[PDB]
Amino acid sequence: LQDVVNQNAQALNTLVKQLSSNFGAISSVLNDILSRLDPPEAEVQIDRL
Amino acid sequence: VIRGDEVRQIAPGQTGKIADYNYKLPDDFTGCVIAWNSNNLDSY
Repeated sequence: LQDVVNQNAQALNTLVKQLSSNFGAISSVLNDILSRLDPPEAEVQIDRL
Repeated sequence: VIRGDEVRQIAPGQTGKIADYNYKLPDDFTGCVIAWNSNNLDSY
């Protein structure tokens, strides 16, 4: 019974911690990349994310 | 009519006086751009 709780919590923690990954973008923060790149390149950067 | 200096600004996603105050092109434009020197005809 403890393993079900542990596995569900771990999967959710991994899912949330996946928002810290760049995936090749200049930055992982959408607002940060949008605030300093013009649209036709910010589009490309956002698409990878 | 445009001048050769900054003549290349007529294109999607460009910056400058022309593309920001005079004539702006959308990001998803489809169609062709044509230019040619007109010294013999146009040269305040």
